[PDB]
Amino acid sequence: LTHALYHLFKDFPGFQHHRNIEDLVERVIQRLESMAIRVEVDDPRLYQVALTSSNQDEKLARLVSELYANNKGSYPDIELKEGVNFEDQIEQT
Amino acid sequence: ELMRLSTIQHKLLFKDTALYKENGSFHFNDDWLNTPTVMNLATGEIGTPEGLGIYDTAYASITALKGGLQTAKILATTKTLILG
Amino acid sequence: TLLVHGKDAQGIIKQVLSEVYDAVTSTMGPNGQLVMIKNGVSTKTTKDGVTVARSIRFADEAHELVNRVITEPATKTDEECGDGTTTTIMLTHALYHLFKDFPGFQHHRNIEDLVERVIQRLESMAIRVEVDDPRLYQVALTSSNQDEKLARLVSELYANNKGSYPDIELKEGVNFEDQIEQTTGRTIRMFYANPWFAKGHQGGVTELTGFTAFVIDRRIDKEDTQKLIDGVNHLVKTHKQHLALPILLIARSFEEAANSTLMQLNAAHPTLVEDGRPWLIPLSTPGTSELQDIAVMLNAPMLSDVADLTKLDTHSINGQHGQLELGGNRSILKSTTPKDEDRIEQHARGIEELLEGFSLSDKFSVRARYNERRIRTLRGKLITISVGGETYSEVKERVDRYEDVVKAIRSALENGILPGGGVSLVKAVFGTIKEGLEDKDQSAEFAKRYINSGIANELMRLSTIQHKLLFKDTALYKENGSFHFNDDWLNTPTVMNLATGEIGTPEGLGIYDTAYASITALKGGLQTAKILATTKTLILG
Amino acid sequence: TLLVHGKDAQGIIKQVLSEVYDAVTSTMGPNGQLVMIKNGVSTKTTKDGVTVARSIRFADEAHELVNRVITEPATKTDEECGDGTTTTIMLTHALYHLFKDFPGFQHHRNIEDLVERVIQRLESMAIRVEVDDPRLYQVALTSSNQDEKLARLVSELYANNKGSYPDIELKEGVNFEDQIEQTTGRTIRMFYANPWFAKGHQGGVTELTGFTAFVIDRRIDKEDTQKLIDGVNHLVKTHKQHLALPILLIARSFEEAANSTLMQLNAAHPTLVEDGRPWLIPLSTPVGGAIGTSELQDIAVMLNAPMLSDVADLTKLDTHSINGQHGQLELGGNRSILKSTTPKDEDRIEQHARGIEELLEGFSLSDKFSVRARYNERRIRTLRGKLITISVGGETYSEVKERVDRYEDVVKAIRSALENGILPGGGVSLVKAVFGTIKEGLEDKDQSAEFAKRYINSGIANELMRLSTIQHKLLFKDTALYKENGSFHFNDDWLNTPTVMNLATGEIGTPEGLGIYDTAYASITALKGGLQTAKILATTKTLILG
Amino acid sequence: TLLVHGKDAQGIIKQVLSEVYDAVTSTMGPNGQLVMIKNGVSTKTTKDGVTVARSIRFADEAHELVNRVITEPATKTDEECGDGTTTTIMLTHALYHLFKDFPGFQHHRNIEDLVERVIQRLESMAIRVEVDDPRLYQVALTSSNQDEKLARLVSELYANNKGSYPDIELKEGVNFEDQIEQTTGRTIRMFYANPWFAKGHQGGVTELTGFTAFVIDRRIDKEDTQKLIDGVNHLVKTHKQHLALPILLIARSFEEAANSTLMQLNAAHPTLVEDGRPWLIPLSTPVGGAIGTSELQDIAVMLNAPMLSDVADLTKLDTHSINGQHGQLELGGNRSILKSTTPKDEDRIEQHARGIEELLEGFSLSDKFSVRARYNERRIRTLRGKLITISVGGETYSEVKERVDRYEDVVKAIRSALENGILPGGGVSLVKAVFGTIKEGLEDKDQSAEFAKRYINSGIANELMRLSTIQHKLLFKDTALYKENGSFHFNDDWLNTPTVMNLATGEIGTPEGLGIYDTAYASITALKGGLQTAKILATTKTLILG
Repeated sequence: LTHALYHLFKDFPGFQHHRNIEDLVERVIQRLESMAIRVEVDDPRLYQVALTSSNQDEKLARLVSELYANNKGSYPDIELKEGVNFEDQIEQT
Repeated sequence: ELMRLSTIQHKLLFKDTALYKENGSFHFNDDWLNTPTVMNLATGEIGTPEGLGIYDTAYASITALKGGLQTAKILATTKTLILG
Repeated sequence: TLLVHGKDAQGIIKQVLSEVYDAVTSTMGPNGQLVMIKNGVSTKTTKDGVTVARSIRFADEAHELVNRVITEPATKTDEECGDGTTTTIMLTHALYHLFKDFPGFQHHRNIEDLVERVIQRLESMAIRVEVDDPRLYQVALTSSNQDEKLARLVSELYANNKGSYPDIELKEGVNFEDQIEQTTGRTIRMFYANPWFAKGHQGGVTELTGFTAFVIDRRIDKEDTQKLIDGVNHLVKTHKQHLALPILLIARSFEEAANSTLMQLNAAHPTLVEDGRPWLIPLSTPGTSELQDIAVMLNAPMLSDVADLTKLDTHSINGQHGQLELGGNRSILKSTTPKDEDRIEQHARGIEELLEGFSLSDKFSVRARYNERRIRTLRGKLITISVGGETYSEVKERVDRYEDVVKAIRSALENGILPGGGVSLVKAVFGTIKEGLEDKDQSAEFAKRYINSGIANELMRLSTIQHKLLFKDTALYKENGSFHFNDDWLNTPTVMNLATGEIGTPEGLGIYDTAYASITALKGGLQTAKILATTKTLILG
Repeated sequence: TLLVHGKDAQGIIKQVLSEVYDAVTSTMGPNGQLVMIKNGVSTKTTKDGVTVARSIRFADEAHELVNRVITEPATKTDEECGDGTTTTIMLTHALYHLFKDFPGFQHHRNIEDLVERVIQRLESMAIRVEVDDPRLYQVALTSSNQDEKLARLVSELYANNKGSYPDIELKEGVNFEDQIEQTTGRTIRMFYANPWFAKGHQGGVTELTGFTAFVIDRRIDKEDTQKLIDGVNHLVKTHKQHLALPILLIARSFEEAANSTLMQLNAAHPTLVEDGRPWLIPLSTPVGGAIGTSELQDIAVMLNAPMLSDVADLTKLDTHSINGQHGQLELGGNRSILKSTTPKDEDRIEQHARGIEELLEGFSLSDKFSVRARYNERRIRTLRGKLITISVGGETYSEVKERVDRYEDVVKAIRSALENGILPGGGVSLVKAVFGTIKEGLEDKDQSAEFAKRYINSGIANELMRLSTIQHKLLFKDTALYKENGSFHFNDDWLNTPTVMNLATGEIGTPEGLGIYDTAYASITALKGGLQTAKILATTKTLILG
Repeated sequence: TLLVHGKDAQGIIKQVLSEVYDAVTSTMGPNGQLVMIKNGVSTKTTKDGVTVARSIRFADEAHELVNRVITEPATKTDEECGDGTTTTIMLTHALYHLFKDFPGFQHHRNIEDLVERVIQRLESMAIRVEVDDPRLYQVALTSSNQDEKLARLVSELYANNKGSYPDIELKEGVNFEDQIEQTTGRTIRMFYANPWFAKGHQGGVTELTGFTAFVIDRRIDKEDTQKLIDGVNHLVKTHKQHLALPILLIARSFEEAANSTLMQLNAAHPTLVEDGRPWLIPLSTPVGGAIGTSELQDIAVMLNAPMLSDVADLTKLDTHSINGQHGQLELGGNRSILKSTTPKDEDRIEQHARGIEELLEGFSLSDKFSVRARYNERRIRTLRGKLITISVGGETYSEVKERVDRYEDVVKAIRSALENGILPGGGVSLVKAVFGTIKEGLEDKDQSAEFAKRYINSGIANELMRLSTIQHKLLFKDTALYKENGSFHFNDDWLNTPTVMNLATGEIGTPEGLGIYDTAYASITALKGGLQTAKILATTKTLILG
């Protein structure tokens, strides 16, 4: 965006144009801040983000999403350790 | 000119694919704002980001525009470099 | 020799087009700079767009090869109209950047199509000015470099002669004041084949009060020498009773082999010689239908072959008793009887009826304009102005300034008038965008091709270029960084008279351009831009 | 001078071929670029493959030496057909890389034999179009650079004259509109043996209104000098009463020994000379062979001349054999032109034309596509052909002469279309030929054992399939065929129903459906000539500059 | 420093890959050239692919930057297996040219999937050789550079010990002849957690004649520090009577937080210290996963140690659970070695070994070739393996150490032959795998539609066939296979009965007939690693030197 907006300033030179650019871009920023979806803990959209980030893992995206969803009221801090078994083991405290 | 700049990211992501296939370059309209068009690179399908599942973090995209604006303005308005 | 291919050829093209642009554009406006051209051991200092363009040279063969494509089509080929050379180079540069900005064959077929629709609007927007209309003075004032005396005189010459279009010639006079010579006579394109056939046998001005003309079509050489001997002796022997001397043999071209034969044929019959005057004169013309006009004026029959002179009769042969003035440069008719003027006017109406039944696009073509040139020859008066001044150099410069005024006013009445100051192109672009977008039938297609692409918006920015160069560094571009057009400005445009120093409408102030010049600039600018954009290879061998 | 041997010669050859390839191929396609050629103190800007190829020069002698081998055979020698120069240079480049990839004399003899079988498939695949068939319009439209007016007019001229094949000449007109002049006149392949026998004694265009022709078969040299003296003086003395001057001695060839004898024979009888015109004219015809014998028989029938085997047969003649015509003939250094033909003569010509037609009616279907049938059709067309002179017009001088050239391209295209044939355009006919030849050899179980070892297992067959694609690629890259993936690939199904793109309209379909065609002779000769030049370049190891 | 972007980056990568290819490939074949390497003030002259690869250097930083990506993955990281470095560079160069020839992300995702299916065929094709099978001699003969004496001796050592897999060490001898020392002793995968716990407190080789081992499963860190203090002090106080020092705490991993605690616990009881030897030693094993759990069970059975899940289980113990051995053990930083095993202990080990064997007896034929069965076999071999020390001799000093290396190559080859597998050598197995995969996909009528579109019609399938030939070409060029024509070409029949040449003898036959074999693990890993490095090089566009 730096590269993009740098060309916009060189394309409309002079101080009078600059104050117009800066004001319009500022109003765009106020739209993105309004368009933003502040997602809640219970909301099932987290699964879609989890499914994308885990390289299409059906098992992992379900478990981590449930860990957040079940604890409705407290934001869980997660630590990871190299286990021993084939299966995973969870220790909630 | 500002409308042309917003396209830059969508261009770099989905150039050399089946969105820019019918003509020389893909162009947005009034209808595409209600139901956007992308491409899932893993699967190979065309749809809406809401449908397919492509999302970004809001704070990252917002701060990119704010920080991009300030650094752009400085570079545009600099006329002197002191190396001493 | 070397062969240039790829990014390098497109690199050369861009550089040459840039340098030509800068040199030619700086000439325009109130801060119009001056160009200093070397010729031999002298110095010519001017601000004439054409003269600058004609004289730009480059050292490199590659650079010069390109230079002959951007200047020379509007420089060497453009001999009939000098004006609109600055404008063509200007639009070429503009439209070149438009083609580079939207690459690929699919965009190009869209650009070429929209620009073609803009051309159709300008051809419609043209105001067909009348002879009596006072607007001609405003056009005369602008073209004469703000001359109050000259613009008044030339405007009056056309205004006073309401009904006939005056042909104006210029000669270098002797006095300080100007002298006008008005004559009610027609000018013909025929002239002597050889100086021997004139009065005094040395290319003089032969005046006649009777003749019998014959118009041949073919170019005459050594092959037609026998056909002339058979032809001439047939009329002199058989049809001498109904024959007024001299016999005028009008044709396309007379070669020296044929001219020498016709000299001896004059000597063959010495009885018909009156006061030195030869009774047979060959006459050449520099376009088949121009000889048809020549035939109608002098009651002459049209003949395809030279051998057709034998098979003739009293019905075909018609000897006139008017008044003609033959010349080495041109021939001049004077005395035309009411019987002859009926034949000329009827023939003129026949050409006019052909122009009435053509399309609007073909009215601005070479076909229609040549047919109008036919009419004006068939119905025109001759005026000879002898231009004067204080020195020798001041006279010949004033001669050129008169010639620019004549060329401007002729083309003003002929072709049309459009609002000057880079306004007619802005109105045409903004008009065509709005028309296509507002028309709900094709609005779906129009938006996809031009509007959503950004072609429509980029084309609006181009039309502004001329208005910018004319009125930058002035009180229009004072309020903000740059002046921007709106919806309201199309109805009532805004310019500045540089002579006075006032703001108003081109209609109010009086700034106009010739329509044919501005239209040809856009047509020729589009073609040359497209070629330059699409060239990838230069061959120097 | 210098002598280049080894890896450097092959180094230069590769570079020059590369540069010429790039310049000439960039001309092709919808994104067809433009070449800006310098000539004197002017600039010619064009996209014509032949004009680009003719004008490429190099500074180094070694580079220029090679340049005359790749361009000049399809440039300087190719005078009859202008089209198929971009095709030849393209195929040369492709096949050169095929010879380099499979080196050694054993592979080379296998490449040459497979390409030879592809050539045999193209000649089989050729569609012989008829005069009435509307496909000619599509050929006319493509060759005219998408002209709606010109393609309609020229296609009508051939279609309206159903029975006679029109010969079209072009002249620079005067008006804005075009003007057509139709004349019932024939073109003959006879021409002057020596310039002396013409009007003005310097190879001029002699016009005649009466003659007495005699057709000899033999090639005439120093051995027949005595037979001519006995022959000519027999007719001039005995049979002068029933003889219209001049006497035309039509033959195969007149050598300079015989021509000098007949010059003196004209001087022997000065009484029969009228206005400079020699009363005896020898006339040669470029034919050769016993196929070529029957063209003189056509010449004999047109002018009511007797067919004579020997020169000594001129002595034994009579009023029944000798027939002096009183029509109109125009002799020329390039060709002779007949004009005035009486109704009595046209009965003899049409009867002789029917005799050739009846021979074609009683042959097999396979032999109708042969050289024998097509030559016999060329005989008919000469015997029933009309002269048309079109005077092309326009707005300026330059627009006229450019339109003249655009007319000439359309005439050349339609002539060769009816003459030779039609193939599906868009680089499709070569793909169908290769993919056909490989499938035929592999499927044929008799020679499948040998065919697999030579072509299939080697990878020659597979590499040859990739080369046929080259033309189709250059035309339809950067368009909606190459959109779904990185590159378009042909399959088994596409051979039955091919896929192209009409660049004017913007639609996808079959060449048969849309209407894109090429002349068969151009595409066939390009493959033949491209193969030969490729072989030479690949096999050159030495350059001598002295 | 400089930044390289665009066509220059791909320009450098192409050049460095070319030079490394030329330098390493020239080593292979009967006309196998020799490389002369400078080291200090001496000269090493060799035809060893790995040693050539490790030693190639460049002057420019950009060049050396690229050079570390092509060599170093199969050079510095590959410490366990030296063989298959020439092969990996070879395939990298081949597969790089494939990725350049079919550019674009859609083609690339297809190439990667096809090569993946070739890999699956090679893993299926592998012949699992048995100990008694005479084929091992052919493998030994090829790996020893045609040594008749050595290949006989090493093959006999494995063949005579039918039941136990011998571990072989090598030492520089004194005599001209070799001397063999056979010992009934086991090698264990346990080693020191910290160097402090060894003899001399600096990671020495501690020899013992009595111990009491305890096997823990968990990975030990700062969390288990309290559990160790409670555990160790419980046994030292309560169960001291039936305890032979030292106490060995075998586990998965000991972190530095736990090691420092156990150092202080040794200092807590100074009465139990004998001649410097610490009475408590933590011992780690590199396993991981639930497959890896059962290796500690083998460790437990060998030393009569109880299996413990938690560290806190050390408290709840008794005379029935605690068992102190009085054998002989040799602890080490690399590995531990058992020696003295009483007849009572060998009964327990053999009974446990039979339990693993019985599990393998009751599985399907397909699962016998899996990772599960082969790991369970690796368990048995550790539980029943004997130590052999060969002292290699010769005429000089240099001839001995060279013969030591030649022995080590033969041992590595025979170990991996029995372990992983055997494939037909001479670049035959790759050609069989590719031609197999294409034929299987094309012949299978279900997916034939998709398979033809992606691979066959594209020309990927055919281009991949040409690559597999590369190894066979380098080996048997300039010989009587490539004699009849310019180049040898494979067919359908040659897949059933392949054709090579024995370079020692000079005869033509099948690899099965003549006796040319390769280790399966080396050939598979070369294809896997060659594909990954090839992809990276083809898709790199930028070099940062700062």
